[PDB]
Formats: sequence, C-alpha cells, structure tokens
Amino acid sequence: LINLVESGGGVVQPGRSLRLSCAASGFTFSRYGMHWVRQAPGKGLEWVAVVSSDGRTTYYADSVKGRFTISRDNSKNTLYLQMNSLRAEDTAVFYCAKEGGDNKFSFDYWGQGTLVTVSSASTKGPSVFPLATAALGCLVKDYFPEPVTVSWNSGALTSGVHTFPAVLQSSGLYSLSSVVTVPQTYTCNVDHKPSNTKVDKTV
Amino acid sequence: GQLTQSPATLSLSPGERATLSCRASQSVTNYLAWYQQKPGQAPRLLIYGASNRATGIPARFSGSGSGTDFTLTISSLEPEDFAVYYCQQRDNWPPDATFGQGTKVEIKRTVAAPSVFIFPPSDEQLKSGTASVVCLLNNFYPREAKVQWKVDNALQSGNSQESVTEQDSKDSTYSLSSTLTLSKADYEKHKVYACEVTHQGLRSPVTKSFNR
Ligand SMILES: C[C@@H]1O[C@@H](O[C@@H]2[C@@H](O)[C@@H](O)[C@@H](CO)O[C@H]2O)[C@H](O)[C@H](O)[C@H]1O
Repeated sequence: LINLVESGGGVVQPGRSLRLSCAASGFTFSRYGMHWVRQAPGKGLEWVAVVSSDGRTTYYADSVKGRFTISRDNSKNTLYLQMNSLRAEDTAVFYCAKEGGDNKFSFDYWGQGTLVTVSSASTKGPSVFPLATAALGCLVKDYFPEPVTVSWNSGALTSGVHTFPAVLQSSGLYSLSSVVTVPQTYTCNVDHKPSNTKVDKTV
Repeated sequence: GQLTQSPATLSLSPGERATLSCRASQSVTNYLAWYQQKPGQAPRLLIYGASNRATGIPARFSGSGSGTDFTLTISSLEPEDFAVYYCQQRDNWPPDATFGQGTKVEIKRTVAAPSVFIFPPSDEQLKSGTASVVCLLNNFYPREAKVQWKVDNALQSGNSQESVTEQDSKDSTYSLSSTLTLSKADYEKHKVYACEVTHQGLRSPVTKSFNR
C-alpha cells in the first residue's frame, strides 16, 4: 500500500552532480516531512537531510550543506536530492524515509535505496588469475565498478565455495577472491556486466 | 547528538532472549525508535516511541526505557531475527535524526579453528607486473581472527586488505581472505612469504609459508 521508489543513483566522477528521486504512493505525501538517509559501505545509518511537509524549510547534515539541496513536489508526490560537487567520501546507498504517521520522530517507511558511487576511476573489466582438504580459487582483480558474479563449473559446483566480498584497493579499483575446498576440472565463471567482460577460467 | 549501542555483537541461538541497548548522551525529549536491517536491504521500523510495535511487527519484539536508557528485547529469537539493529533519535527542532552505530545479532555455535592456506602469486599475474599473495582462513568460529604477514621475517603493515563472508548458512562459520599486495620487483627480491594466523580455536598460532 504505502510505497517509496527511488531512482537517480549512478557512478560519477568527483566534481560532477547527480539528482536523486523518491516517488511516493499509498499515503498523502503532502502531509509528511521527508528525509534522505545514507549508508556508506560497511557502515551504519547516517542522516543526510529533511524537507518539511510543505517544502518550505530544509535542514542538512554539515558534511553536505552548500552542495546538496533537498526539495519536493507535492503535486507529483516526489522527493528530490540535488547533489553537487560530489566527492569520494559521498559514495553510499541513499534511502528516502517518511516521518511516521503514529510518531513523526521515527521513520516508518523507507525506499529500496539508490547507489551513489563517486570515483575518478573508469570502467574496466577484471583480470582473473588462478589461486592454486585442499583449496583453490580465482583472484578477480582490478575491475570497476561493482558488481561481479562468480560461479564454479557453470553452476554445478556449489558446496565448499566461498566468494568473498569485493575490496576497494587504493588504486580505486575493486578486487575479490572466490575459493573452493575439495577433500575433475575446476573453472570459475566470472561475469562483469558494466564492461561486458566474461571469462571462464580453468584452474 | 550521540547514541551509543551495546553490545557491538550478540551471539545467541534460536529460541534465546536477545537484549540490546541504547544510551543517549542527553535526556531524550523524543522517545527512541528501533530498526532491523538485513544485508543489502532497507531498514524497517520495529519500535517507535520506545514501546510501540510498528505495523506488522510480531509480538516477540519489545521495547522499553525512558530518559537516557532504552532497551530492545526479542523474547525468543527466530531464524529471521539474525540481523543488524539500529536505534534512532529525533527532535522537532533541530530536525536532524541521529542513529546508534548498530548491534549485530549473530548465530552462536561451537568453537572451530580455521584451516589455513597460502597462495603464491600466479606466474600469470607476475608477468602482468603485479604480485598478490593470498592467505585463506576457512570455516572458523568465532569471528575474531588475526592475520600477520611476513616477508623474510619483515612484518608487513599497511599493504594488505582482508575480506570476510557472512555466517555460512549450513555450518554457521566464517571465512576470511587476506591479500598482500607487492610490486613484483619487490616480490622478486624476497624468499620467505608467511601468513601467521591467531584464533581461539588454535592453541598456538599457525603459519603457512612458501619460498619463492
Ligand atoms: C523539516 C521539519 O522540521 C520540523 O518541523 C517542525 C514543525 O512541525 C513545526 O513545529 C514548525 C514551526 O513551528 O517547527 C518545525 O521544527 C519537524 O522536525 C518536522 O518533522 C520536519 O519535517
């Protein structure tokens, strides 16, 4: 019934701008104040800003004022977040939340979130190197941006597989490992959509 | 202004009582709220006004407290309650909301030492101009684990990054990967590469090494 749908996230270079949208349905939008709440990778919730139910008064977290401006269009039931002068520190998932009906100091509904990635790195497919009870795997290195999917033996090998979370290297590029323990042939199927890179790597 | 949650991690089994708490820096005019968040999904309101259950929240979740101390109680844990919980505070003005730093409810299990593996850089990667050394810690419990890299006995600091999986759905263990990055010329100048692992399941540290 009540629902928040966000759009606008994207991979951008620092200094550029992005604009976030949050469309609301299922309740009378004009009655509630709306907020933006972000969550950087591996972090907790960090409030960003709010705009009164009538779009007249706004307030910002100190790390974003002068750069981000929050606004709304009650005839469209849409909340916005204009983000300018984006910096690396901004990358995070941004959520829109509604001040609650029973209690306005709580957030009763949240959007699914929209990803904001700010980096000066450009799109690049990964290089897959072999990692050779016994263990073996594949080092899926130097790619940008997320995500990459890894499967073994076209999906037929699944027990003992550990595909670790990607790590952001100091070079601005991501890297991840996928291993499997075996007490036959072994191939990692790596797929990186953002760059149309596909590799079946037999270890 | 400041919300502090405790403990940072809670290791319980299904059916047990989970008790988490938030300490507000000052007295709170506006009764705190609690949220549950699962990996990759949006937070969902559990408790508002300190004691009221949001819509559709099962009875096992309860909250209480006033002034500066609030507690979130899960009377009996169900499999789906293993997640991260945040507490939150907000005034009429200034309007900014503030969040606790989160408490993770994790699955309790028996101790299990990791089996360790070290992987040299592949010749393939060496001809690319780079060198990655990988140390794998497989299926261990609890979470806490220490990896120490050594190159010809020189302690390495600042040039390694590790990654950890979520609790395995079958055995409830964790797995950790540690990658040591080196310029290849650097890698070529040394002999002994070693990864020493310290863990509660191990009575003495274990080190896996290889000679270039
Ligand atoms: C953005 C807005 O900020 C606060 O709104 C209150 C409002 O309810 C009135 O009380 C006015 C005027 O006197 O004061 C404002 O502080 C509340 O935090 C709202 O929930 C927010 O939407």
